[PDB]
Amino acid sequence: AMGSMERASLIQKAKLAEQAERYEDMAAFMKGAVEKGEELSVEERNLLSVAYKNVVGGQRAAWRVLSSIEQKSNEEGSEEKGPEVREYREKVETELQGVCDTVLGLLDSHLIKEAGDAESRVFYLKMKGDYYRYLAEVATGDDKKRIIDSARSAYQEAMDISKKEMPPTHPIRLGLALNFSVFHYEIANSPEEAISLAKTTFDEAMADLHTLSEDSYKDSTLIMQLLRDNLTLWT
Amino acid sequence: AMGSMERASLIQKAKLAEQAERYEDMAAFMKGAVEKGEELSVEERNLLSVAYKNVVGGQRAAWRVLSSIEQKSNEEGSEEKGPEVREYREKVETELQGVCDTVLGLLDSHLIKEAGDAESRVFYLKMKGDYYRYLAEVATGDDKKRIIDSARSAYQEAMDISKKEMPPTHPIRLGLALNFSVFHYEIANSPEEAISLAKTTFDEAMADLHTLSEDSYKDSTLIMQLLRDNLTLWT
Amino acid sequence: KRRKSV
Amino acid sequence: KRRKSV
Ligand SMILES: COC[C@@]1(O)CC[C@@H]2/C1=C\[C@@]1(C)CCC(C(C)C)=C1[C@@H](O)[C@H](O)[C@@H]2C
Ligand SMILES: COC[C@@]1(O)CC[C@@H]2/C1=C\[C@@]1(C)CCC(C(C)C)=C1[C@@H](O)[C@H](O)[C@@H]2C
Ligand SMILES: [Mg+2]
Ligand SMILES: [Mg+2]
Ligand SMILES: [Mg+2]
Ligand SMILES: [Mg+2]
Repeated sequence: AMGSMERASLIQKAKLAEQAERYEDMAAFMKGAVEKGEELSVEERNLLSVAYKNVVGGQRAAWRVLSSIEQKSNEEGSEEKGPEVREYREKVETELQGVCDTVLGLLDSHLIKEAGDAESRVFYLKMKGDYYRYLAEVATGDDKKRIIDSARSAYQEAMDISKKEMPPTHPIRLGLALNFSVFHYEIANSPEEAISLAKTTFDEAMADLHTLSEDSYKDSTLIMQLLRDNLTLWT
Repeated sequence: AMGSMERASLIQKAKLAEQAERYEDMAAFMKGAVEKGEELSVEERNLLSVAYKNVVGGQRAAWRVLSSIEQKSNEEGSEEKGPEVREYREKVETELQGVCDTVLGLLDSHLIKEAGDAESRVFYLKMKGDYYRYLAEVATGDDKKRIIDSARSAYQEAMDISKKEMPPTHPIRLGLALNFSVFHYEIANSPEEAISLAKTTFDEAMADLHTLSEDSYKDSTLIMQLLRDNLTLWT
Repeated sequence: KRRKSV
Repeated sequence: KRRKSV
């Protein structure tokens, strides 16, 4: 598929697609690079995450627009407009699930198993939690609890390694905690745990800022501000 | 393709895709509606134009980013980075050309030939000029002059009908003139003609505003302001 | 204001 | 400021 292009060319192209805001192309170039079978560097894992986060973020935003329409069509006094809204929300939903499944497949074949350093292992497990969480945002049936639990288990393993192996200010640790806190708040119906996790994470990071260079400080304070934005919204 | 979906369902879905900012889906739904073979209403022609204008506007903006990179890679003192930038600009270029060709095909099979009213005929010919103009923005070879002349001929036929059959304030007439003026300025190397056309169009519209209702006035003054923005940029 | 994720 | 088209 991208099988005949050199890994470095795929990487170069993914960077060009990002510059061009062509995130679907970016994701396909990164998928091809992962499929070459070599581990990803830090910068390459970032590219992979950015590409898919943008693709799925477009699909999730569209799904929410369509979901909200579909719900309004189901309220008392609404005209029957036929199956179209449901069908089209399903179409977008199916495409979004396919993207989640593609990323989860890349993580399982074979990113996670070959990731030995904390920074790589936690990064990929956070991705695993994030894409199960996007599956949970749309899940409505028999498997919903198991999808939620898959997101939980992945975030939890990433939390456990990050706590042991990374400083409290590490951006990956902070972003992981931010997302696991969102998972608690809006997926697992645990707003208390979400608040507690965002607070503890923010405070432990504040206390370690003194160890950092100016650039590291800026990196960490940026995600800390996201934790604060959520705490402000939720309290 | 969209062959098994009802025309009204395609139209309903195109409107939902627009709300969801899913312009590729919107365009495919509108293509399916055109392919049902019935003429389009005013609102439906608008949907068709919006869908493709957005799709191609994304591809054109990406092509310009990639073109500018490719040109910088070809300046004195630039490191050879290999074929990737050119290949990827070509890939985006080819996709953009395919979209232009799809729209031009819909216009030729059989929108233009069945469009008898001025408002429909001028609308579709303006689209024909616009999509040949997007082809001309990327054309570099043997056919470039003929592509430019195809854009010119389509805009010219639309100008001639619009002058005879539509008031000077009609939004379609104003938008046609705006785009044909852009064609003159940046495709045909005729900035004088571009300026003259934008000025004359603006002035003739100003003089007819008095005939309009408040809503029509707002509609016409909006595109007139686009003519003015170009005149300000170019003079 | 939508909650933040990263 | 890019020229306008519609
Ligand atoms: C899998 O989790 C990926 C991520 O959410 C964990 C935290 C953050 C991640 C993504 C991204 C590549 C995109 C947004 C940022 C920013 C905060 C600019 C970065 C990096 O620059 C950070 O160093 C860091 C890796
Ligand atoms: C083929 O040419 C299509 C077009 O450029 C000619 C002028 C304008 C067109 C497109 C679009 C559907 C999108 C932008 C506007 C706006 C100005 C809102 C409209 C309509 O609302 C106008 O009534 C009108 C048909
Ligand atoms: Mg009713
Ligand atoms: Mg390893
Ligand atoms: Mg050099
Ligand atoms: Mg007819």
